[PDB]
Amino acid sequence: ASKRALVILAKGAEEMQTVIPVDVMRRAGIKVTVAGLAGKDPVQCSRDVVICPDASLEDAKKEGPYDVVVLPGGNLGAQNLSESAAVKEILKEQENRKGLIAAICAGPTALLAHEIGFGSKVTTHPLAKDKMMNGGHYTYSENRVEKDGLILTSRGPGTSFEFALAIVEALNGKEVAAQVKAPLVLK
Amino acid sequence: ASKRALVILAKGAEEMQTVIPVDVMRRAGIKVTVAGLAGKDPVQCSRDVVICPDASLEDAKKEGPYDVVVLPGGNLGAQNLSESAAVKEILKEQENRKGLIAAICAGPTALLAHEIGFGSKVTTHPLAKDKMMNGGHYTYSENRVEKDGLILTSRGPGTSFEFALAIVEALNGKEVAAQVKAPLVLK
Repeated sequence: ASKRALVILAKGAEEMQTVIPVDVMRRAGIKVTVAGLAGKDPVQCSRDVVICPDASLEDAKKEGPYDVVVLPGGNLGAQNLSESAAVKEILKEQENRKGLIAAICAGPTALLAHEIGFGSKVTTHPLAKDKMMNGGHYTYSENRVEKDGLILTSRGPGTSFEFALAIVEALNGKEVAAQVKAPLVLK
Repeated sequence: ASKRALVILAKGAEEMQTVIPVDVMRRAGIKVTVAGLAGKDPVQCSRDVVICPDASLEDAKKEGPYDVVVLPGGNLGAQNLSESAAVKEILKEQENRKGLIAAICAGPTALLAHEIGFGSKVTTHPLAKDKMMNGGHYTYSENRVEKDGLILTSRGPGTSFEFALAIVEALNGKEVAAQVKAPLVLK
């Protein structure tokens, strides 16, 4: 049995924070679905890379549940995630079933918007801290990857490999994470 | 005047090595064209991320020359680059005009195939060393990024940020590279 990941891809997502986790998770033998928030259509990311999702979010949800739901960053992508009732329902359901949620950079601010994981330690991009911390519902961390049980967060493009490998470790264990890491040529 | 980059995107390319350089170069204010080897159509990368190119290679070439030509890795992507007469012509012309060529992971093996940059120090992914070194036409390096004048090479997914920032430094200078680097949250 392989583990399954849902990566929710919205217009304005940080493309590095979409592709690095998708690719590293696939290297780990996780079955990853790249789901488009807005539909099946191609998604224009924050730096204009255009990615074709595997499925619409509507369709991907019918094929769940997933062992992890992953929220990339990029401020505009994160805002689109935050404004989506469909994302609210997916995240609520994932929390309710005690499944992992992982978010990077501005992505964790969608957790705030949807009232997910309050009382957790979290990190974000430094520039997203004040937004995430509005109301004091989370405790902030400067660790490059933070994991407080089922809420896994990270900071930026440059922490994306660490973020992805932390997801791999959570789902498939330390040994698999180490095996996937070596061929990447990380320092 | 802004600097211009051509990123040549073939089926089986390493998607992290496509997106990280495109995104970081765009952050640096470089005008980047993602050109599809095979045409305008979407490209299925090595770990099944599907990227829509900006233009066909045929069309992108008419809009050159470029300050850098970038070759992502992924073994199958690199082989498709290596087998393309169009890539041969672009790389020959770039070399002839004394323009920068940058290649990562298995990407430098396309330089071998097209007889580009012989006599240079180069690096590759460790697993691509023997292929690159067939005939002893280059001198090998284990540096994470190697730059021998106009031939800039790098090793793997985990060296892609360093690779991209080395391209930025070469085109736009150290100050711009440092400014682009800080918001990435690199260690």
